[PDB]
Amino acid sequence: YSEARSNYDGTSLPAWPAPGKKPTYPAALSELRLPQPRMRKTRTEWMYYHGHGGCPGKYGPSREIADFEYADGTPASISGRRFAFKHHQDHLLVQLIRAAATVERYDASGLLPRIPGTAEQRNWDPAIPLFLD
Amino acid sequence: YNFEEKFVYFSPFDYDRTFALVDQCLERAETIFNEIGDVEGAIRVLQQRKEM
Amino acid sequence: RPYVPLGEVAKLELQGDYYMEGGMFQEALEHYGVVAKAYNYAYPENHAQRIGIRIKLSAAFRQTGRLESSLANIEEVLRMLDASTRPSLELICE
Amino acid sequence: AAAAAAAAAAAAAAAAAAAAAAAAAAAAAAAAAAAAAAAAAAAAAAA
Amino acid sequence: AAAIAPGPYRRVGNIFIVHCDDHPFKHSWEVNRMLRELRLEFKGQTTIVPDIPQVRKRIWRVRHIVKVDVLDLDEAKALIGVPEHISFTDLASQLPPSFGRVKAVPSPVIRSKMNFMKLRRMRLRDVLHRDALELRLLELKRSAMKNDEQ
Amino acid sequence: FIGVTGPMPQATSVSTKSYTDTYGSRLRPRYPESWDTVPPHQPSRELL
Amino acid sequence: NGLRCPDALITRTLNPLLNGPKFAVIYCGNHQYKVAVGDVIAVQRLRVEIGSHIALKKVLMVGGPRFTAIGRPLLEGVRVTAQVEEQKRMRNVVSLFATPGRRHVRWVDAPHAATIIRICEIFYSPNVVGELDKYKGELLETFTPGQHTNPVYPVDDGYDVFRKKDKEAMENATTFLDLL
Amino acid sequence: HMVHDSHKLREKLSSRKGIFVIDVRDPGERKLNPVPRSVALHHHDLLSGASCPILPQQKSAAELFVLASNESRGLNSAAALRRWGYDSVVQVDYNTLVEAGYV
Amino acid sequence: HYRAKLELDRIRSMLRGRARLERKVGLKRLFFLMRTQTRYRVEQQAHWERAIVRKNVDSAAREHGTGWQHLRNELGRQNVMLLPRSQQLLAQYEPLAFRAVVELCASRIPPPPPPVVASVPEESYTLWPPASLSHPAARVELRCGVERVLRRGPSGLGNNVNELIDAWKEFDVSP
Amino acid sequence: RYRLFHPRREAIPMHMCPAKTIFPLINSNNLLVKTRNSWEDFTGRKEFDED
Amino acid sequence: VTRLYTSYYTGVLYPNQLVQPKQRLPAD
RNA sequence: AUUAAUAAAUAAAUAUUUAUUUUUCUUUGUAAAUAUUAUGAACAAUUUAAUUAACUAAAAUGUUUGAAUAUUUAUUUUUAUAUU
Repeated sequence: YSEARSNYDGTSLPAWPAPGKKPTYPAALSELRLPQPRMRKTRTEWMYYHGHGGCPGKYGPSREIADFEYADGTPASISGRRFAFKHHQDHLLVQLIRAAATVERYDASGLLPRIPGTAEQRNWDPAIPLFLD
Repeated sequence: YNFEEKFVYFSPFDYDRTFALVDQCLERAETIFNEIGDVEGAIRVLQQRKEM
Repeated sequence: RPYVPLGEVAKLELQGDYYMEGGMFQEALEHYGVVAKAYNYAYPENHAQRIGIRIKLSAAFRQTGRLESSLANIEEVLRMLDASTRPSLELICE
Repeated sequence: AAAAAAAAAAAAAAAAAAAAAAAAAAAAAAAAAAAAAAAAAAAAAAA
Repeated sequence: AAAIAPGPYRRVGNIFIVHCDDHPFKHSWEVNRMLRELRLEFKGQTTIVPDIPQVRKRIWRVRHIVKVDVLDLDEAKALIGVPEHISFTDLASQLPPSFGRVKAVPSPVIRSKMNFMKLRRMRLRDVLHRDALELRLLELKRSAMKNDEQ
Repeated sequence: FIGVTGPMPQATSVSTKSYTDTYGSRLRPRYPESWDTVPPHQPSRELL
Repeated sequence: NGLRCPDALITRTLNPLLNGPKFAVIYCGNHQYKVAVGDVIAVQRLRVEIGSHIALKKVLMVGGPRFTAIGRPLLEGVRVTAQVEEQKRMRNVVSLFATPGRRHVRWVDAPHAATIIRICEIFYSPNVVGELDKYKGELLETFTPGQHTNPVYPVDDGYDVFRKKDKEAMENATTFLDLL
Repeated sequence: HMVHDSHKLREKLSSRKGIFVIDVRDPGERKLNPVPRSVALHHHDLLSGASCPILPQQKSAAELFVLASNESRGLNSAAALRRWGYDSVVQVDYNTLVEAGYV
Repeated sequence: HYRAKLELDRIRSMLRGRARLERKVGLKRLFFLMRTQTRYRVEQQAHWERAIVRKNVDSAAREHGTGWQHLRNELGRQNVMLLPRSQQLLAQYEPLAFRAVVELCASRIPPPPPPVVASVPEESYTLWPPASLSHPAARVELRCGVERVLRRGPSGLGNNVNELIDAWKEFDVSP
Repeated sequence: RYRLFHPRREAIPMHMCPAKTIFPLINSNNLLVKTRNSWEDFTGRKEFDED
Repeated sequence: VTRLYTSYYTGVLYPNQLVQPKQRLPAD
């Protein structure tokens, strides 16, 4: 009948704790590193936290779950835009995998410098110590 | 520029699965004929595949 | 027709096809078993989906090694095709 | 196209790297003079 | 145990998720070129790039239009949900090379040439298939004629 | 690895055959094309 | 079918509340629709043959004259089924684009393709875990229909001298119990 | 800096019972005069933080030794460790290690 | 130059006096009206409509003690994806449901936990073959799929996960 | 606020598109790739059932 | 310009996407 | 873009047609043939460095205290959420 999934596998984190136990709560404050300003999360930030890419119709169940289904359980067809969205997700995965492979190959070849940053950043930012030797 | 549209090609192996199925079946028949040692059967099956 | 999560069983069938392509024939057979059970319960007798899933199950049996089971399943598939009306040319060729 | 692209990349790098130049009185860039690092009155703590 | 990790050591890199937060076209063309190198052209676009000196240079150049998040290789592997023994190098070798925009070609005319060659080789696949079938049939007929002569 | 270009060992079992060998490269299973399960399209395009 | 829960008391107390007409807030075509057992809606085009018995998967809310179940974001065990009455195009919208400078005029006709769907049935079969406290996030082990899970008290204390005082009845009128 | 040898020997024997030596030397010199129980790092890695996870968690309860041929290099490594939060750092040389018997 | 002469002369009957009587005046007025309506639709109509919806939701929240600001933030926090149009519709036609939503937002009920990341089962790391059978990871995935199949709805396939998993043995024929 | 401080891993969620989408057999030590190469490769809608 | 497709792109409608009705064996 | 006038690689801009798969993490509009080409700034300063939009909805932008009041020096009160 109806469907409600937050993960591809359909698994979800325990939402309801044991009876009488103090429940866990999210971090209402924004993820800003500095203690100040002490700002509460925006609605868009909450959407990001809960999984939607800032908008209701970008990512998450509202985008991944079929909007209809035949009464006898037969699923819906693959729309062109649905295939395009699946290709986009595969493209994000491919980008991540290729970036990781590039980093690994650079590490194996020995190109990853032991110094933290590039020459420009090093001569611009005092926070990077001096690595002369 | 954008002349790939003037040569857009769609493979029959992809846009007609029956053709691919029969092509594979004829390839297997030709292999079986070669294994058995038959010649006329292999010739006729390969020729029919070519005609298809 | 009785309700059956055909979306989930289609997920299982796609996973079984992926296992077939990857050479995990036992896993493909296990998935096709559930898919065939669901299709048999859902669709009426001598249905295109049922005969197709039986074809896939026969292929899985043959690849695993149960040649007799595969032969029996494909024979039943041919019987169902004969019983049906206006069978799919692609399906009968496969 | 390769030469033009390389020249464009070099121009962008040259115009975007050296954000600021040391004062000429302290050290004349055109005369090849350069200023070393003076860490005398520095600190080690991550401030 | 208040001591150094007693075992073989493996180096682990990082991956940057770069998100464009300001209209890239409102800046100078150098900033836009660096953003395009990072594969960013519009606000709200996010890309995943390796942690290498060139990418770091680009992000440093465009740090006022880009928000950066870091993900070690371990974190990225956990995020995608793959066994730890599998390697991103293996995944890259397995995934196809013609996925999307194969490569940034010198010009859109060369891109059209690349697409044309893709289609030409697609057609040549079937053409050579048929030609090989014809050649094998011809060889079989020649062998049959030789046997008949003998 | 299944999609690798080179050959694959088969000493484990002679009777075990690869899907590509059994059905060929140009033929793929009739995947269930549905919103929930979307398969790859046009393997000819996929090649290169 | 009906509501279920490991607690027999809560199950038997909540099952009677589900009986009756129901409404459902569903998500479809990037639009949200509130529908009932006999409501007709116009959703964006669905590639569905006319006269087809269709079902809506992702449902944001269900409710009735005596209960309300919310989804965060979605719900489960909700059977919203409809019939695809029509596949047509709604009223045309004319966009006329022109600029005083250049002598170019563009006339775009947008007849918004739509599918008209009449909801035929709505059913709910929830699985409740247990009573949930509101003013505290903990969920109770024991369900007591005869006692308010979160009692409420009046506001007036006398300390706030310049407080807008309403009529006494409204200011302190006690509430009944909706489970007896 | 340089310290007596018997004290270092007894401390390393009956105090740590593990690995607490970080070797910052060129690969050629390390191969020429190797130490099996000392972990080989680079002073740049120490200062940058690439060695943070391998280094012991208990800062106060962990006392480290640095093996280097250059006093300046050893001091830089000690400064990096102190910056990362390891103040209990001492410097040793291959001659002292050999005389102690740690090699 | 193209103008919507034939298309607009048709509706020229909707004007008054000189515009409705004389072709040129009516066509000019209709062209201007169409262009202005297009501009309004593409740059102000959505703003006006969504402001009206915002005000309706805010008035409902005020009647219930809350307001649009806190209501929106708490809806985001609780992960209740109700668009403002849906909130207005619920408030106008289902006041009890809207009050229930407001009560949910007010209550200290823990909001739903964030979505989980895919977890690699220990069966993936389990060696296979150890030194006719199925990979344990594949078996676990099949069990999860069958569980999802059964839990999606009251299907007649039966609730016996083991029986469903052993389905292929039904079609298998003993030699 | 239009200055939101949230991780970009949240900005791009990978929850409903895990690696199994393209490497379905990855969890079973089988690296088979089935990835939808491009939107260009779309043969069109296909009916799931004859009914 | 040049497109990177770094963001979601809707596939363009093309005649190759026509729903082809599968060949069916005659009823006689 | 802009060099009148003896042995100096190359005017550019716009338009039309057309051409080249060279390797490097990513990215990148280069070339030829042809047609046309006064929409026009005076000083100072510094410098080998500074009017465009397919429809529906969504959508994050935005009156006192180095004095005052007072008397012959003492008094006084010095974060959020949300909206294109």
